[PDB]
Amino acid sequence: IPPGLTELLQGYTVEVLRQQPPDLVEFAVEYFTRLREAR
Amino acid sequence: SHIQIPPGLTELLQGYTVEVLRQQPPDLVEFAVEYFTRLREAR
Amino acid sequence: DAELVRLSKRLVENAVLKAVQQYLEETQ
Repeated sequence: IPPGLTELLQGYTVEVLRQQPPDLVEFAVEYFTRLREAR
Repeated sequence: SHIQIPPGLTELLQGYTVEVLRQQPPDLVEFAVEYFTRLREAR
Repeated sequence: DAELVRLSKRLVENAVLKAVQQYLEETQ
């Protein structure tokens, strides 16, 4: 089991709960893109 | 105090999670962008 | 590969379960 997996999956889901996006797949691209660029 | 998540979410992540385990990518966050991009692009 | 699909199912189930718990305990 890769380190950082559970945290990752949870973070996404929490943002889906906060923002209620219409397209989950496309919101995923954006959420994970923001995560990679956030450093 | 009850909420819920849309349908598709858990299966969406299951699919991502499955491929992570199979391929064992070095960078999980960028693998996600790639994995999910394909989904978006597949139509 | 069958055990891989079952494992991923749990991890997700766990992550979502905690994501719900977090959002409820974050709003109130």
